[PDB]
Amino acid sequence: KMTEEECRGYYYVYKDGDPTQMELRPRQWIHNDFHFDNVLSAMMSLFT
Amino acid sequence: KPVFIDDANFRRQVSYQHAAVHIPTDIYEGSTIVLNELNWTSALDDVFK
Amino acid sequence: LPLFHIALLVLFMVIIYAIIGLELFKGKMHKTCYYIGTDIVATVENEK
Amino acid sequence: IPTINLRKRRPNVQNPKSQEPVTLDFLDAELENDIKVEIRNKMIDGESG
Ligand SMILES: *[C@@H]1O[C@H](CO)[C@@H](O[C@@H]2O[C@H](CO)[C@@H](O[C@@H]3O[C@H](CO)[C@@H](O)[C@H](O)[C@@H]3O)[C@H](O)[C@H]2NC(C)=O)[C@H](O)[C@H]1NC(C)=O
Repeated sequence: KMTEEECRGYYYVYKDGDPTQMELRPRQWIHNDFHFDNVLSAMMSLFT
Repeated sequence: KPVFIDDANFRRQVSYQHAAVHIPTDIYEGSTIVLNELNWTSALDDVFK
Repeated sequence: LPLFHIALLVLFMVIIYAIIGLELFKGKMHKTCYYIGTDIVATVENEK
Repeated sequence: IPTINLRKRRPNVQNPKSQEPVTLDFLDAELENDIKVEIRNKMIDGESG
């Protein structure tokens, strides 16, 4: 789901790559913990 | 919230006032593509009846 | 050439702790959590 | 012959159950003859008798 308007709902995860064994998980538009989104933010990433 | 009489010829509780809707699970409902079916398809409940 | 006395000291320091470590922890790490009556290893979501 | 491996079913994931149609054949619902494969073919091609 390539954007935020799509990434709503539930999706199935699959455990150890086995297609017969699945669990529903809600899907959310996650944002990275280190990002380049304002300059202060960019600097923290560079420091890491 | 429908009222669900119990029935024979269906061995389950059922409502004769409207039609249910099944959305599959990985499909989100509320998507414009899905929201627009539940709009136009809502005229079937009169022909169903 | 100057570094030779160091690299001979690093080798005799790995050989002590390879021997000591072996004696202390040999054969210990062969009992992971498993689901009852199954061969699936039971871990939490981001745990190895 | 059904073979399921108990050593590889983790207990709480719920695999698919079934979707196949129940296609039993006339020569498998009853003991087969040669004088019934004549009857069976003769009423697949829409004849009376
Ligand atoms: C799909 O959903 C739309 C939105 O609910 C439905 O359109 C609505 O249809 C009803 C009846 O056709 C409209 O009611 C009418 O309202 C006008 C005043 O706007 C009034 O003069 C009429 O006498 C009647 O009360 C309703 O307004 C209309 N909504 C909009 C925004 O136009 C549509 O019917 C649904 N489609 C199907 C197939 O059910």
